Amino acid sequence: NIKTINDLPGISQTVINKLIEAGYSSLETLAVASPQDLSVAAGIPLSTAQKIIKEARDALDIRFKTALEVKKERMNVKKISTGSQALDGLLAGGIETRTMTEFFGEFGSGKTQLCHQLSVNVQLPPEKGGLSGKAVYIDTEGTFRWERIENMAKALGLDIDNVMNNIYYIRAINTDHQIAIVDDLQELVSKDPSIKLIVVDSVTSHFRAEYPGRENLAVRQQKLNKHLHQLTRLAEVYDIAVIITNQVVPGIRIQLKKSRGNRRIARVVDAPHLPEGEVVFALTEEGIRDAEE
Ligand SMILES: [Cl-]
Repeated sequence: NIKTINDLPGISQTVINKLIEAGYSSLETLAVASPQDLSVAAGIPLSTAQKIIKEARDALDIRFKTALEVKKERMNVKKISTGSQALDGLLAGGIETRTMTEFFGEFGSGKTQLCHQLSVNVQLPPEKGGLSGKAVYIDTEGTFRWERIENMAKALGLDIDNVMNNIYYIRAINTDHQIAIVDDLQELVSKDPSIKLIVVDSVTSHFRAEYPGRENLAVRQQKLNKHLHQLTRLAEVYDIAVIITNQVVPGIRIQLKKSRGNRRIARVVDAPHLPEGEVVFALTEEGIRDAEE
C-alpha cells in the first residue's frame, strides 16, 4: 500500500537521496533506528529524522490500537489444507486453529501420514492452503520419519532443508514426559508465534502402556483429560491448530478406514458444526492427495 520511502508525506528527493546514502533504504530501516543514529548517519536536522521515523511507523501500522481492534485484526478463521480437496471439504476447508482435531484408525489408515503432511502444509502461503507457519511434531512411538517429510517437500517444489527447519520435533518417551512437553509448549509458542500447528501422534500410546488395567481405567482417565485440556487451551488461547492421533472438553473426531489399495475413507464421527458425511482420499509418495476414479 503506502509502501515505499517515497509514499511518506512530502518527503524531498534531496532527502530520499540522503536516506539511501545513509543505508535506510526502507520503511523498516527507519522504524527501527533512532533519530540520533539517523540524524548523524543521514546528515539532516534531528527534528526531521523524528518526523520521518514516525511517518514510517505510521505508514506501517505501528501505533496504538484498542485491544478490540487487535482482536478483530486476528480473530479471523485460519485453516490448513490436507493436500486433498475431498478431505478439506469434509473439514469445511481444512484443519482449523483454535481447534483440536483427532484422527483415529488402524495402523496405516493415514493418521500418522496426515501429521507429516500438515507439518509441511502449514508452511505454505495462504493461497496455497497454508498459514506460512511452523509446526511442532510430538511423537509418542518413533513413527516420525524425516524422509516422509522430505518427499512431501520435494512434491511441492519446496526447499527441503528449510521445510525441515520449520518443524520442531520431540519424542515423548513416557506419559510423564509427554505432559512436561505439552506444559512447556506454552513458553515455546509464546517465544515463537509463527508456530501455527502442534501434532501429537498418538496420544493414548503411553497411557495405555503405563495404566493398562481396567482398574487403571479411571486412574488413567483423570490423567488423560488433564492432558487434553492443556492441548485444547493452547489451541484456543494461542490460536494454534492441534492434531492428535489414535490407533485402534475436546473438539473434532474423524475416523479413518483402510479402503482399496492406497485409498482411505475419512468419515466424521463427532463435530457438531460439521456435516455428517464420509469421503475418500489417497496416500501417495507425494503425501495425502485425492483418490482416482
Ligand atoms: Cl498412518
